[PDB]
Amino acid sequence: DEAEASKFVEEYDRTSQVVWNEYAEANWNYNTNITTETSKILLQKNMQIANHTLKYGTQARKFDVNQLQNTTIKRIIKKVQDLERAALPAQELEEYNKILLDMETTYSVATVCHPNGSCLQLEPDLTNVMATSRKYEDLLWAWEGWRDKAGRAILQFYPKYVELINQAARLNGYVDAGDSWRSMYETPSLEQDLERLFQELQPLYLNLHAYVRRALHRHYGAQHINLEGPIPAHLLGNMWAQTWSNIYDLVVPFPSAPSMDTTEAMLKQGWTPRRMFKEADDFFTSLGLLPVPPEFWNKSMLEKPTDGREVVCHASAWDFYNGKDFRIKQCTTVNLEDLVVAHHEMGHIQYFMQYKDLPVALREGANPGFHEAIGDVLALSVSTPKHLHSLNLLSSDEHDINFLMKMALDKIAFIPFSYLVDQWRWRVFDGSITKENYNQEWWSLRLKYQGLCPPVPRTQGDFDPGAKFHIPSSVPYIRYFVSFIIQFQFHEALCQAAGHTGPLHKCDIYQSKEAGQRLATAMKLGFSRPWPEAMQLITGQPNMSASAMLSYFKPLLDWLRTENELHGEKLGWQ
Ligand SMILES: *[C@@H]1O[C@H](CO)[C@@H](O[C@@H]2O[C@H](CO)[C@@H](O[C@@H]3O[C@H](CO)[C@@H](O)[C@H](O)[C@@H]3O)[C@H](O)[C@H]2NC(C)=O)[C@H](O)[C@H]1NC(C)=O
Ligand SMILES: *[C@@H]1O[C@H](CO)[C@@H](O)[C@H](O)[C@H]1NC(C)=O
Ligand SMILES: C=C(C[SeH])C(=O)N1CCC[C@H]1C(=O)O
Ligand SMILES: [Cl-]
Ligand SMILES: [Cl-]
Ligand SMILES: [Zn+2]
Repeated sequence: DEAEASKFVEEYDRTSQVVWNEYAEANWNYNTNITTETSKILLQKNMQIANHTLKYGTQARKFDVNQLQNTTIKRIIKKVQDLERAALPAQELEEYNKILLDMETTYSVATVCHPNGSCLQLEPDLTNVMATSRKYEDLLWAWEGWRDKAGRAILQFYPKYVELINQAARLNGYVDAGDSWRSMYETPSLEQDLERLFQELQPLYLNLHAYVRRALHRHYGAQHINLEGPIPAHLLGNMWAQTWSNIYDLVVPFPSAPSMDTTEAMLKQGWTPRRMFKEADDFFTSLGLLPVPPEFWNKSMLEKPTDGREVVCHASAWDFYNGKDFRIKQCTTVNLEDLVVAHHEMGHIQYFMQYKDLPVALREGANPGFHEAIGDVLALSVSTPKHLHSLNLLSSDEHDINFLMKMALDKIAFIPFSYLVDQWRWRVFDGSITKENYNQEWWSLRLKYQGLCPPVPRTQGDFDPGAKFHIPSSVPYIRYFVSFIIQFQFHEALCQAAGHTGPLHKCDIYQSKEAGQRLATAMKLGFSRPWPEAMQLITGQPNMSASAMLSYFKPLLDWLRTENELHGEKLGWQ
């Protein structure tokens, strides 16, 4: 009966703690030291963790969730009925694990070598190149090189990963893996919800896109930039053209109101990775949110190790399910871009900390977008000129439009990219897209949503999606599209809670205890209630809505329209 359901839930949570704890360490030992031994150990703890998942998932399914009074118990047991990969037969489960690990190693150890010299790693050698070069051919070298090395080598692994994860999903009662992922939002209208949100941010993006294309035309020359066509994917200052802030100089609305070189200022002033995470820590405490435990500074990996040992460089935050041990792993570089990433990751840690008293089953984000948005909200305030000037990294209507542009190159530009990744991935999981149409359909979406074309035509053998961490790493990506919309909603709520008046882009919530209180009450819920309840606690209303973001950039939209009009731009790509 009911009494048996809660004994079960209590038994699940305590054994899950221990086992999830042993898994995370082994996972961490591999991530921060990629070698054969750590892999072998990670592969072994995988069987263990699966042995545990099966035992408890099998039991959970013997419960009729319908007969259960307590909703909290209802929801845990229902979640425990999802075995994930552990639904797989033992041989396929061991193959599946091997595939993932092989895909992750492949991605993380890949290099792009000059004919007779330097071999370059994605972080930060290729990343730096993408950000800083303005020579069409060097950009192309790195763009194509990364795709030829990480992309192509992921291709051999992907169709079978796809086969196995779909089988896992069908074995857990889903139609395919994407359906399973989407299910994490508990929102049957998810797809239409996101599509409507995407349509709302269009005038803003089409206008950004056209303005940026006009500037690229001006720097790279008419022969390379068609003013009525897609932008070559390699000129946006970022390996994936996902954020465009690194070409700010080429696009600056008013060079007449020049801005400081932040990276100069950071390096010159003895900024360090440690100091960047310490300032993020300080920002969270200014709000009366939790500080990171001493142990965090002992255990984290906040910069690229010097050992000559391979690591997964891509930033991640780690909950050890201890209530005590929390870590970040980042190959942090000293620039403004990674300052923002350090806040993003610190929002993860803060979320682990707020909900650490919940049962581990419910130790997760209200939805995955919420988990991604926390740190970004604070970073919206960090990124203000008034906050940046106080960090000694910066020094007036002109400056205001420059700021919004800077922010727009980061935030608006990512909207179609974050929409596209899982539009392609869902259509792969459900069979619309086969290993023969992988790359072509990836670029039909790059064109449709982002207005990009590949600068080099793609050939059979290319698997460009394999060149983005999340594909080989099998981490869903819609979470980030949801993150970008909602964080603006959170920022607007927190700003009004903090008493601030007038144009929303001028808000800085540093030290606002009222804002900290809203986020905290929301984060403590973990995954115990459906997300609209947290949405409500923060914003006073239950929906996702693009309105705050439209409102944040409204002055920029006006300026972009005027400006694209007078140059006679033709928005979009025919
Ligand atoms: C269904 O079962 C759950 C889980 O056993 C019940 O939720 C739990 O309810 C207790 C008592 O309301 C909560 O404790 C409270 O929270 C804090 C910290 O523990 C404390 O300071 C308060 O004074 C109070 O004791 C507990 O947090 C809560 N647990 C969870 C995971 O939500 C729930 O009440 C049951 N529902 C019904 C309708 O009986
Ligand atoms: C890398 O792995 C080896 C052997 O598996 C281990 O002894 C060593 O501690 C690891 N290196 C670092 C820096 O942790
Ligand atoms: C910060 C992370 C690691 Se959780 C990340 O991967 N981000 C942050 C936003 C989307 C994105 C990306 O790399 O593309
Ligand atoms: Cl690409
Ligand atoms: Cl997600
Ligand atoms: Zn994140």
